[PDB]
Amino acid sequence: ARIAGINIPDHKHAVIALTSIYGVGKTRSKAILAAAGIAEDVKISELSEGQIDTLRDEVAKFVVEGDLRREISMSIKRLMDLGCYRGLRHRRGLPVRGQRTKTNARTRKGPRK
Amino acid sequence: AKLHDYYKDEVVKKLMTEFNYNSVMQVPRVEKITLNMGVGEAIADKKLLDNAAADLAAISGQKPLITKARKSVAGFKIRQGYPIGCKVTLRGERMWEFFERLITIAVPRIRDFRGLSAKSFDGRGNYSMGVREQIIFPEIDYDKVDRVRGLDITITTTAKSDEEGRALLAAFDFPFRK
Amino acid sequence: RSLKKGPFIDLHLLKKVEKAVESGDKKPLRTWSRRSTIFPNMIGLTIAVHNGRQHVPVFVTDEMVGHKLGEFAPTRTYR
RNA sequence: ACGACCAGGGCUACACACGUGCUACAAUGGCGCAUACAAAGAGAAGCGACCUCGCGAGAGCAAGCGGACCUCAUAAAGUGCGUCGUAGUCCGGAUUGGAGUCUGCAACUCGACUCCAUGAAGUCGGAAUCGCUAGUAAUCGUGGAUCAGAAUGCCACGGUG
RNA sequence: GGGUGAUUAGCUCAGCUGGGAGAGCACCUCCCUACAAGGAGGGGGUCGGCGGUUCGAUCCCGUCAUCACCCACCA
RNA sequence: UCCUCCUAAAGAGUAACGGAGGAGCACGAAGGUUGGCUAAUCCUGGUCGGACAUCAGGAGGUUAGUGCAAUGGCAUAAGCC
Repeated sequence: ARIAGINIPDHKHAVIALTSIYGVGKTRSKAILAAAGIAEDVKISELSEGQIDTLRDEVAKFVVEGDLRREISMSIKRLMDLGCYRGLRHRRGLPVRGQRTKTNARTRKGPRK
Repeated sequence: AKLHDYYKDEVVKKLMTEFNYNSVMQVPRVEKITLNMGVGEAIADKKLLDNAAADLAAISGQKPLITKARKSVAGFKIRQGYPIGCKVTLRGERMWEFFERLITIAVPRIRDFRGLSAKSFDGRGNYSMGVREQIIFPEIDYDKVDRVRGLDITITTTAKSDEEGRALLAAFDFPFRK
Repeated sequence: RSLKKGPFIDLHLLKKVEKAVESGDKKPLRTWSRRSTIFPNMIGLTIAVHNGRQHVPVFVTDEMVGHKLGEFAPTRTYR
């Protein structure tokens, strides 16, 4: 139990603790289920050491675990100047993509008093 | 204690030889190692924290104690008999029984190295560390409804320069700055 | 790239941009359309961009990339 | 000259209260998988099959038919077998990141679409206001016009009760 | 100068043998028909100042500041 | 009324409706004894810890703790254990 899923429900479906975690969602969860060739319907296969933990290499070509944000957390510091539209909108909590502020902005502005 | 013969080669022996020393006493040694856990948490009802000390007693060479405070200045309205920690330190014989698996061979889930090495060292084992982020590995009675418990380590060495004593760390699962 | 491939410089700007490098002792180029594009390798030149009421002088840096003249530098304060 | 020509700009510039809508708040529901029963229209560098590349938007190669025939074109709700253990959740998806696909002088401001990650609210709505006496209140799916790119509004059509 | 009380929401005021910040009005916003009433929601607190003790003082205790009530006497 | 410091001029004695404060109890443990040990504060490193308790070291060494005001001592530790 918990050989890849980090949560205590160990008798349930192959999405539980195996999606939206450390750079893995449905599409990349399928890609390591495919790497080990195992079964997924109703429950994930009961498995031992040296069977799928050895195959994390077959899904490694993405930002994962300790590397999920590491280098972008330095690259995103590159623009900070107040005259730069991207610099200012990194230096303050603002959308670099641009949005409307007058009407239907209440998620970004948060709750009103 | 069944594992201590490695001390003649795997640690401090190349250091000993690159000064032409003849004794393990001319190079650093471990005075004491401490495995201390925190009890000062104030976010839930204090209900499962002695079984969290039993989870530490599954790897410590001495079982945790009740403990007492020394100050009563705190905003927690405590008496100086208030339990303040766990009191877990190893000297000599059962410290050779700790490195028998822990921080030496216990985890096969090694990481692709990006740079994270031992830090802030100065001249007396001046590096302190807790564990970061979850991967899960087998532990005793761990099918329990409680958050994942680790260990927070402190160590004291007979050193004067920890940068010179860097070979005392060579048998461990963690790296040192080049 | 994503906006129907390669960019285009409006001819009224393309006729006067390498004549600003290389600007002489004469005044910096005035531009009235903020819609005009600049290319990322452009550097070391001063230009004057219209905002609707004023003309704003700007020097082009190595940190300025392929912008429009409304994005590259603040032509109005404005709020 | 507030006339008229000429070029750039403005009409989603922001502060606060909405009128009418909409995905919903979970199980009169989702997730997975198979599957029944349609009308009305559009089609002269059109509609574009079969197949293929690309994670994908889209694009390549070229039949069929100038169109009761071919092509847009796998109706959905419903129906059958598994699953969820009622909790802001396997729910839900504003966000957040890196790069594309398509169009147009024009996409900062101010467009439509996509891939893999990534993430917060929402718990049936205060006084009150509105709809129907039956194919009626409610609800599911397909087209068309304007038109370079862009509607959830407009106009037709079929399903369930 | 002195005695006795007060100090908390804009106003009127609870909480006073040790922490839990609150009620009715008022204001703003909203519902009905023109103005109220009636019914909901919301904003905002050096809880006056300095010390004593205590983990902690709107609270207890001493002492300031500002206001009310009664005094400031013999010649 | 009982206590600390000054008032007080370095003997002894000592005044003031002289100047600053505490006490009205507390602990059978906070007493007895043998044996052992060494705190604060700051900094660096351990955060799942919400001003202050807390783990290791460097600097320091009755500056912390010593039941109370205040005075003074305490490593021989009267300190904590």
